[PDB]
Amino acid sequence: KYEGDWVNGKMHGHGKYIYSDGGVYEGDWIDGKMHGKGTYVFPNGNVYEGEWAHDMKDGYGVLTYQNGEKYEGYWKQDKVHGKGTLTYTRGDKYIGDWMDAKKDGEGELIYANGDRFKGQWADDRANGFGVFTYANGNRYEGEWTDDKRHGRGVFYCAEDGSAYEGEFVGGRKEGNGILRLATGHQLEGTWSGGQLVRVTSFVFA
Amino acid sequence: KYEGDWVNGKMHGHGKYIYSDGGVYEGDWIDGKMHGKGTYVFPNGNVYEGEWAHDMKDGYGVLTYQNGEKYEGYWKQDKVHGKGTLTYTRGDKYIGDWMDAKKDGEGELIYANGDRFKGQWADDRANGFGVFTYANGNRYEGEWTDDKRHGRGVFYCAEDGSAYEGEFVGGRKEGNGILRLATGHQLEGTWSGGQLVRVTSFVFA
Ligand SMILES: [Zn+2]
Repeated sequence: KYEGDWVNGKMHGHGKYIYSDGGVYEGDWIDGKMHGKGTYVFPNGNVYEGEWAHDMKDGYGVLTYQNGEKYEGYWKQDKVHGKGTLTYTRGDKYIGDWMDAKKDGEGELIYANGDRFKGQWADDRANGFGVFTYANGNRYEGEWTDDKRHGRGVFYCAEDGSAYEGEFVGGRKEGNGILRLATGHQLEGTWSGGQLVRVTSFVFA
Repeated sequence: KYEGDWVNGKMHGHGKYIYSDGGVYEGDWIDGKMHGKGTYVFPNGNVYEGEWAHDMKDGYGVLTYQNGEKYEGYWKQDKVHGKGTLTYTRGDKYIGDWMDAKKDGEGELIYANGDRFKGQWADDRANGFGVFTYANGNRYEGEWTDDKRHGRGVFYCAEDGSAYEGEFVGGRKEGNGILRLATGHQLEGTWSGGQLVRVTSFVFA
């Protein structure tokens, strides 16, 4: 069903269209394709209000999911792409680069609880250098692989004023590391499974 | 206004009463006083459903506040008193002893975020020995004054597997303390404002 403007033999102008699956589009048409600005209500409850080109979401658009989520940002050919903000169901926001619907490039994750992250992303996960700052003041800085602390990094416990500098495997302190205390002293040791299992030396300030 | 049972010259039996301030009571009456079981709707929106003696809340009763809170437990002469559970607006529960509407005696505070406390209370605040366990695994054990860590105590950081044993002032590590690490080594030092400001010695396992 179509209720709107016709030009030549195509839908062209403004009009509402009801799709075979039950979706509904109201907005701009050009040569029989969704093109310009219009809103689209999906059978699953998702709603898109934004810009279309050649029957696809393209340009700036807002997708209010029914599962509570909400994306505001840029699209190319029906996939989020470029700069955009995802507000998760429970308040957390991602703000940064997207590629083919995946977080890829540079981005922030601002959590509701006060925590905050900024770093490199790839394949929808933290991959590369990034800083995680907790609300209490704890902070990680270093390499990430697959959303986990992984590689060379520094973790600072704001409670004790101390900092670990060493390797991380799968989000856990692993191997030979340095433990710097607030007073400047260091402890060289070996970590396994994120736990200090052997102290080898005590270095002075 | 009263709508209910009369015996002799007093309200006696079951009946509804509307008070000059707008409160409403439906329930049991004995010799013209609220006595037995009945619910009372307050002008401010608070509702009490429970037990009364001699015109006062006395026995077991539930007070659903309008500000979201909710007390389930025991009353004596219109004040919470004895064992009772307070569910705070945002999920936190106190479960333990009350005296004259104040937390006093032994009690738990089960927080929504996973944290948990149990210890001695006085004048509505933690006073005496008590253990605080955080969701991550951090743990305090020792003395409390006025809802704050205060006196001799032990604080364990589950991240670093380390533990501070020393004095606390106003919830902050203060003075000469011992810093025990997971491997058994200790660091004797001085803390000021919760921060390690001088390391005096390094003790072996
Ligand atoms: Zn720590």
